[PDB]
Amino acid sequence: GERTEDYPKLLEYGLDKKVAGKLDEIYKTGKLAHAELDERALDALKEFPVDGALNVLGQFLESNLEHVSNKSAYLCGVMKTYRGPDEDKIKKILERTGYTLDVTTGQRKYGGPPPHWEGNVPGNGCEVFCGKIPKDMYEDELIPLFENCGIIWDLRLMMDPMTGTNRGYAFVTFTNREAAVNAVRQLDNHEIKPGKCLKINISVP
Amino acid sequence: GERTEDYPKLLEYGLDKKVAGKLDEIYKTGKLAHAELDERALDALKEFPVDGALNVLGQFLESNLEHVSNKSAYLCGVMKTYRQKGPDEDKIKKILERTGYTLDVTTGQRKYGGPPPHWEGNVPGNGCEVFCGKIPKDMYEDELIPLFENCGIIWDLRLMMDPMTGTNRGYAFVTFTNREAAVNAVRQLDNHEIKPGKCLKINISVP
Repeated sequence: GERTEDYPKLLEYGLDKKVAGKLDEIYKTGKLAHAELDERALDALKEFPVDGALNVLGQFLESNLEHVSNKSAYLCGVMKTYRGPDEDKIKKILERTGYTLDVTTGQRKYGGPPPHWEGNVPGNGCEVFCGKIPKDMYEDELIPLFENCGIIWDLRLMMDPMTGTNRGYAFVTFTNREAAVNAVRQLDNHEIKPGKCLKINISVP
Repeated sequence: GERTEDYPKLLEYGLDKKVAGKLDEIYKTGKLAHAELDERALDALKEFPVDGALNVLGQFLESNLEHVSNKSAYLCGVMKTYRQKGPDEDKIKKILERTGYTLDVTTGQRKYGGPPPHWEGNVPGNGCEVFCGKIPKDMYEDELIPLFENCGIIWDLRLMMDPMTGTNRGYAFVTFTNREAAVNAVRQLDNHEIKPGKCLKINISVP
């Protein structure tokens, strides 16, 4: 295909030809729209060393952007840093619970709130910390694990915007305190992977 | 031992002394309070022959009254049945604790959730419900709930009961929070051998 209508706009703005061509490729993919890239974001991109900019746009184009409700703010997140899971397991999980999945540069959030949730959030009394998570793991394996403890209100897997893997920990909020305590009691020191034991702590002792 | 302060109140109401005696004995056990039974239930009891009234009270005494919110309606249910056992409570306690769901027991039904805690908006409805048949008559929701929990999120579960026997009628309805879960339950659990030689019959409520 030919260049998009916004290609010469990028060039006029003073972007390096190579950087402008890469961003335009992103435009034609549909990952991003030119109408949602502010002059601030373009300036930041312009301030990048050329091969730096190419890598950032390269990482953006070659990343799983499914369930990313804000592609623009995501790219900006990638830029600040430089400055996925089994899709069919995920699909089946989201279908059967109806829960939202939202991915940002530093987090993959499952639910929070669940569909049709009434009243206040459970809070931190119903929340547990889950540390020492194997970096290769995602919520497709974490969610079924914690579902046995009770009803997940949310699950937030913290992500490394650079490495692409998780930061090795997550928070899980259940709909009540007893489920949280249940998770601590039964899943602390759980060998989720050969040689890899999780660390589960109640957020509010 | 001595009789409760509600014993003479029963006698004043015109209850046969023998019937009032047995009812007051039920009061003592804590399974029932005089405040719980309303006049409609007592009148129905008074119309009963003494031999009949005594056995209605006997069946009530022997009933699993755990999680029965409406004792009056339960007593009336036994009476209407006459003119014609339970879950592992440690399992139930754990389930109810981790989910926070209500459990309500009537003479003809054991109901889990419906609605769940903190449910806002539209009920899932019949489109998200499955029929579960050929349930072994000795099975209760302590075993049925963990089975259907793997399929999706249970909005409610209604195990139908035989007021005559106190065992189930061999079928239940399960409503999930969406239809994908319901369809999932049908696909994965139809003909599920829940006990050796006993396979469940799961049908979507709305084909």
